[PDB]
Amino acid sequence: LVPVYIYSPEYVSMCDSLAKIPKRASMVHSLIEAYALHKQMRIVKPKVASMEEMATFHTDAYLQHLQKVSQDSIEYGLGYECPATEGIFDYAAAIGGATITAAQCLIDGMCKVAINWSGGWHHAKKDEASGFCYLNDAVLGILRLRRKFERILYVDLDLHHGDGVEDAFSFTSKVMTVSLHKFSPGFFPGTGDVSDVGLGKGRYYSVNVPIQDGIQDEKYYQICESVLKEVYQAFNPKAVVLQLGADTIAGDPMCSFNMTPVGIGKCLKYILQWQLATLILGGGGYNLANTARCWTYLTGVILGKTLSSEIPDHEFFTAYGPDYVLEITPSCRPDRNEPHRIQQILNYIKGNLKHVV
Ligand SMILES: CN(C)c1ccc(C(=O)NCCCCCCC(=O)NO)cc1
Ligand SMILES: [K+]
Ligand SMILES: [K+]
Ligand SMILES: [Zn+2]
Repeated sequence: LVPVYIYSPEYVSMCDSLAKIPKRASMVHSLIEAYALHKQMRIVKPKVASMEEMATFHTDAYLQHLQKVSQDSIEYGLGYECPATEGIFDYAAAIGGATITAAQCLIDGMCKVAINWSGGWHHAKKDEASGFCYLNDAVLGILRLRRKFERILYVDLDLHHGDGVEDAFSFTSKVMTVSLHKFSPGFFPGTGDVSDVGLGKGRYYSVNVPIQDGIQDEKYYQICESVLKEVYQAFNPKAVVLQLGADTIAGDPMCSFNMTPVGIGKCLKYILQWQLATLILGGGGYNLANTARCWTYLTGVILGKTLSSEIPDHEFFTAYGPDYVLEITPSCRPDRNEPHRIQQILNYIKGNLKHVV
């Protein structure tokens, strides 16, 4: 009946090790700990993933080359946006096992919600790293939930299209991917238009909501609550894996959307009401303080509590300047979403789910 918090000091430093987001894991955890929220959660320790577990999705050829480089790289998407340097394999197996360990607790009824903020490594392909993703925990997690639940619902709210996890299941009707991501020519990963719905018997079991810059809480929530509505009808999920990349929150260097944790929180709330087993994953998020703010606040809405507007003193208190509060203010800039286009989409989707048996 109580939330599982996947954590272990050995795991958090493992994470901070990634150059792309140094010390983010600590800041996130630390801030949550400073809010004394880990005292209201079953702190479960993460279990590293075994080769036969990472193999349930990633090809052995990839997992080998990944194991070696960690020991021609361009072969498996390794190089620039995927630093083929130190021992990443370990790092990857840790996060993977973290999400699988989370998935497990969900089946063993050990909880109703399992959290692993260091996860949501959604761009990864079966045999190719991508967008700084070397392993796909989200997928490895859904595949594990498949042991019980016959129907999983994946909701990616990261700023980018969860292309990786969608391709993985783009052919089955057993799993449904729903991604709300900024979509525009020349913005990673490029895919994810609304016309994108899947292939074969997976046709219509993949949802994509292309959005534009400047979108803000109310507008965003109404689009999400809406889509999730039709989706909860048509698909009727058994479990839910939710990606919450905070690189949509005002102030992200990404500077695209204009959300604040509250807006995301309402979406989160709506989903937590279906009272289904839910696996919580993080994602993007490159304004460390803001991300920690977002996810701590979100851990709060998961625990039903309302957090103190003031930022408790902890190891990273200094990074919350200049105001030192938990609230994030939207930016004074245009919301380039035309209300008519949002509808053409909501429709196209509203009418595409129509086909779900
Ligand atoms: C030094 N600097 C400011 C940058 C260097 C590289 C990129 C990039 O590769 N961008 C394309 C891939 C972005 C992947 C983001 C991962 C994510 O949040 N996925 O959801 C961008 C900025
Ligand atoms: K699918
Ligand atoms: K998304
Ligand atoms: Zn992202």
